[PDB]
Amino acid sequence: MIQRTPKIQVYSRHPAENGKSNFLNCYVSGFHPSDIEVDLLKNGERIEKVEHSDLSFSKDWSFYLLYYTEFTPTEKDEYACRVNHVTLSQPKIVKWDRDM
Amino acid sequence: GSHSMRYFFTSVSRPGRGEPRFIAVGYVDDTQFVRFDSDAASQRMEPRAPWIEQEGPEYWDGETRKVKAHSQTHRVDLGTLRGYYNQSEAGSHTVQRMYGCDVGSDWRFLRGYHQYAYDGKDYIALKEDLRSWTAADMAAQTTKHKWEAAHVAEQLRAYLEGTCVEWLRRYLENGKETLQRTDAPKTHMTHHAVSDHEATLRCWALSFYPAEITLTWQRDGEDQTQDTELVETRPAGDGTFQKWAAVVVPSGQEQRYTCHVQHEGLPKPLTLRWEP
Amino acid sequence: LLWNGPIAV
Repeated sequence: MIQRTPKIQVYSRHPAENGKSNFLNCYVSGFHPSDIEVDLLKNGERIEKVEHSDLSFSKDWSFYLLYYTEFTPTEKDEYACRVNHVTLSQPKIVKWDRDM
Repeated sequence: GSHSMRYFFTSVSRPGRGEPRFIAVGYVDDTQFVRFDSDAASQRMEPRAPWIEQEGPEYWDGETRKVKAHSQTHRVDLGTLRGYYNQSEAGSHTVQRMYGCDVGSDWRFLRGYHQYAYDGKDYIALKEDLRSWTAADMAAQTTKHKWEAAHVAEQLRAYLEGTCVEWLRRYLENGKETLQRTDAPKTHMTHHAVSDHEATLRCWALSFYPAEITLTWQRDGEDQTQDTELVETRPAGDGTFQKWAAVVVPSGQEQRYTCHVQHEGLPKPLTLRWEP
Repeated sequence: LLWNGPIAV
């Protein structure tokens, strides 16, 4: 049994611009086993219409997934990624930084 | 440039919860073109790229047949490996398998591979010459002897050196306006002052394909991973990739720092320097 | 195109 804890990045598909439609991305990578819960949050509440890639893996056998949802960034709205896994004492929440 | 066709398979057991999950994915270079998921509705091999969607009912029926045979082999493997290591019925376990071939610039065979892992580590692998096996422990030796007795290497090698390469060439030819192009990274540098004695320089690569890239920071042409920050290459979600690397520098000294970009789509490595 | 030859461990 190896157990590896996920790395998480939260970012947009295109450079972010208020009122312009785009995609919000949560990339989880480096993990094992494969069972993992990923939600995208808007102002604290889960977004329903989220898609994910098919499970694949790297040369070290660790897994990766991309979760993504169509969104329009605005002034007031905050976006985050919540991830749960057997290696985490409780779900990790990672805020979307617009620069990054 | 050189190319690859790779298949990836994942099987996970479900204690007290019936049949194991099974996911199969195929790639040309970094482009996914087929998938199968046991949790999905079709229970067929499905297309994931436009150019493969032009193959006939023959291709799909047979790929479905063979992907179900993988699934069944993996179903038996999870029981066998539970036996070999005498693990309880209580835990979930995972098998993974990757095989594929590489070709060079001429599309001639270059290398082939077949790797198998249990529970996240190497179990058994085909060696370079495609004639013999590397087994990680005494349980995997049992497997190696069975696979020598069945001359599995020989027919696996026939596939990797023949079939794999022959279908790679065809996929390259059919999907050429999207497999045979390299997208040069779009680059820019940001400068963000943190104080009156320090600034952050961040080097960006966007919209590139394939995913293989190198971003290095140098100071007077000398390597610099002191106080670098590098993220993992990540997918945009439209078939292209992204990556950045950041360094924090004395103010007034921006111009001592260079960001170097190596990518297949570039005729030569870029240098970037912060110009105000 | 898949390999037709996978064998149990």
